[PDB]
Amino acid sequence: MRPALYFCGSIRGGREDRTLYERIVSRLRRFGTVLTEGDRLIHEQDLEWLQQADVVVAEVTQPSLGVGYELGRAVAFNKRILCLFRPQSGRVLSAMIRGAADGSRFQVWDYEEGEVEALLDRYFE
Amino acid sequence: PALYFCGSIRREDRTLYERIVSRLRRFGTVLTEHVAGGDRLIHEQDLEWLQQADVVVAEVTQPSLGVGYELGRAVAFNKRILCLFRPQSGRVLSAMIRGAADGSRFQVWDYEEGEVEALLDRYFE
Ligand SMILES: O=C(O)c1ccc2c(c1)CN(Cc1csc(N3C[C@@H]4C[C@@H](CN(c5ccccc5)C4)C3)n1)CC2
Ligand SMILES: O=C(O)c1ccc2c(c1)CN(Cc1csc(N3C[C@@H]4C[C@@H](CN(c5ccccc5)C4)C3)n1)CC2
Ligand SMILES: [Cl-]
Repeated sequence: MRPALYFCGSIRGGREDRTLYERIVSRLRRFGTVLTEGDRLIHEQDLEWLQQADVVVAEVTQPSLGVGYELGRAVAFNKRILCLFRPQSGRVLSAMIRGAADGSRFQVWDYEEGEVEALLDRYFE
Repeated sequence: PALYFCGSIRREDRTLYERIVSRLRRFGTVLTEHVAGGDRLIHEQDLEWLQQADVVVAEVTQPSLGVGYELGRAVAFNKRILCLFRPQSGRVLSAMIRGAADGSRFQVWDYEEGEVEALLDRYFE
């Protein structure tokens, strides 16, 4: 059985954010199966993918109620979670996400655009 | 009835949060106005307020990982939730929040700034 990996990022992410999302998702395929590969239907199916994940990887650089909501549901589902944040964006990460980290099943890793594949190789090995 | 309020930590939204809290005081104790690193302290205090609440009121106009996270945790705790969104902002509310609504235990209400007080009366009576 392959590990089930759930990726989440903002639907409002820009061109830079979306290039990094594709780079994270491409690298995730090496370590397991990426589950993703009206509004009520999106909510229900997203929660079903999330419930079936072994690991949740969230890119939390861009503020998002949807990503935050997925992280809150993921914690209550007892999921192992890795949050990836780019301090080069000029933003400060929400105290709720940074404060949810416990250094083990909820980690928040700051990163520079260039090292994302190397940080993902390290986390998943 | 113990009431929990949340809004984005990131002007016109900040004065609205004060009016919302003042109006909620008329219906019950607002837990969120009464009082490991700093982020973890904010997370833990916020979760203590959230677990003690009977009703969760969230201002969801500004995209926020923190507000979304609180809403995710609130749903999992089976809390009664009211989300307030201002369509005048020009934003499209996240599908995760709009899709979480069931018209009963979780409701999302579009409102106009001047009429927020009336909407809270209609909900709490
Ligand atoms: O920001 C919001 O308010 C929001 C609202 C709804 C959802 C999310 C975020 C994220 N959820 C998890 C998820 C799965 S794949 C993924 N990304 C991130 C970006 C780009 C691309 C496709 N995404 C997507 C996929 C399906 C439905 C909607 C958006 C959005 C890859 N994110 C899905 C539902
Ligand atoms: O958007 C974020 O990433 C974010 C990060 C952290 C928290 C929130 C949001 C919201 N939580 C709920 C809460 C309680 S009183 C409240 N509001 C909303 C605004 C203005 C004012 C003071 N707030 C506040 C109060 C205590 C601690 C921190 C911020 C923030 C009144 N919101 C608290 C923690
Ligand atoms: Cl946690």
